[PDB]
Amino acid sequence: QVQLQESGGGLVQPGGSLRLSCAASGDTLDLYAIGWFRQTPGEEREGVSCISPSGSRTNYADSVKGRFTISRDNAKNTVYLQMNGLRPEDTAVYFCAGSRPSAHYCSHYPTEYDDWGQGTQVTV
Amino acid sequence: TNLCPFGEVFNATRFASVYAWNRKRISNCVADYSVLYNSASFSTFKCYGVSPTKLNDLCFTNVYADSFVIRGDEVRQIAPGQTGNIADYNYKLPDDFTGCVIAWNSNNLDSKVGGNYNYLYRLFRKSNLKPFERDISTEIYQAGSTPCNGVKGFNCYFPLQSYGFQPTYGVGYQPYRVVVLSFELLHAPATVCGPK
Ligand SMILES: *[C@@H]1O[C@H](CO[C@H]2O[C@H](CO)[C@@H](O)[C@H](O)[C@@H]2O)[C@@H](O[C@@H]2O[C@H](CO)[C@@H](O)[C@H](O)[C@H]2NC(C)=O)[C@H](O)[C@H]1NC(C)=O
Repeated sequence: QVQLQESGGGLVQPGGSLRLSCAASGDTLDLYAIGWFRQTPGEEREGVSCISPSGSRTNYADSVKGRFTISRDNAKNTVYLQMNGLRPEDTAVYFCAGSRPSAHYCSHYPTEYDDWGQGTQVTV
Repeated sequence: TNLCPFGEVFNATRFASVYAWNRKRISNCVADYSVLYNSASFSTFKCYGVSPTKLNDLCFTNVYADSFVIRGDEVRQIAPGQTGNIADYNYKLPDDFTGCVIAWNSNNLDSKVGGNYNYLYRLFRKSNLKPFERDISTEIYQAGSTPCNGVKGFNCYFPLQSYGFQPTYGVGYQPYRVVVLSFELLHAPATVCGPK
C-alpha cells in the first residue's frame, strides 16, 4: 500500500487552469491504478478520472470530459490531473486514491480504491 | 501441455456463498497468470509476497483457487490481518499469506431485480475462523443465556443471513465474485508451471 499526497490546489478565476499532483510514498506506483475524486461540503465523493496501472486506459466522468487530462509518471511515482476551462461548479476538495486492479482496469467507484490522500482545495 | 482449467473457476455459471466457499485444486497443467493480469477484467488483483507478472516464472506442486461472492465493500476483508464479519466468520487469510486475491463486480450475474436471496454469509459464530477454515454448519446460534433447543426464538438466531443482492446505485452493495489463489510447495515434483 502507498501513501498519497495531493498538491497543486488553490484559487482560480473561472476559465483558468490547474495541474494537481498525486505523489506516492512507500511502494512504487507500478501496480497501482490512481483515481481522482472530488467532494463538495456535505456531499459524497464523485469519481472524476482514473488511469489503469498500465496507463493504457484512462476514464473520465462526463462532467469533466474534454477539459481534464490524467497522466502517470512511474519514474517519479506521481499522477497528474490537468484541469482546463475551470467553472465554479468544479470547486471542491480533490482527492486521489489508489488500488491494485488488473493491468488495464480503472474505475470511478470509491469503494474499489484502498488508499486515499488527504485532499487539496480547488476554488474557482 | 494441458492448460490449467482457469475458465472453469473464473467463468463458472454458479459461485459459492462465502460461508461455503469453494476450493478447487489445480495441478498437472500449464498456468498463464499474466494473461489474467494483463486485462481490464478485475477491479482487485492483489498479490502478496510476489508480483502478478512474475508468477509465470514459477512452478508449484499445486495451486488452490478459492471462490465465492461477497459485497464489493467487503472485498477489503479478503486480505491478511483484516477483521469484520467476512474475515472473522466466513473466509480468513493468514497473516503470512502469499498468493493473490482477484475480484470483479458480478451485478449482472448475481443480482436479481427482487433480490437474490441464494447468497448467504455467516453473521454469528462462537469464535473467529482460523486461516483457511470453513464452517458450513446451520445450528441455531445461542446469543443469550437461554439454550435454543435447535429452534430460533428469543436470543436464538439462524446463523446465516442472506445478501439479497439487487441492482443498487452504489457498487459497494453489489455482488463481487472473488478468486483467491494460493501456491503450494511440497517435497514432490512441480506440476503447475507458467508457459516455458
Ligand atoms: C471467461 O470468459 C470470457 C468470455 O468468453 C467468451 O468468449 C469465449 C472465447 O474465448 C467463448 O468461448 C465464451 O463462451 C464467451 O462467449 C473470456 O474472455 C474472452 O477471452 C477471449 C480469448 O479466450 C478474448 O478473445 C475475448 O476478448 C475475451 N472477452 C472478454 C469480454 O473478456 C475469458 O478469457 C474467460 N476467462 C478465463 C479465465 O478463461
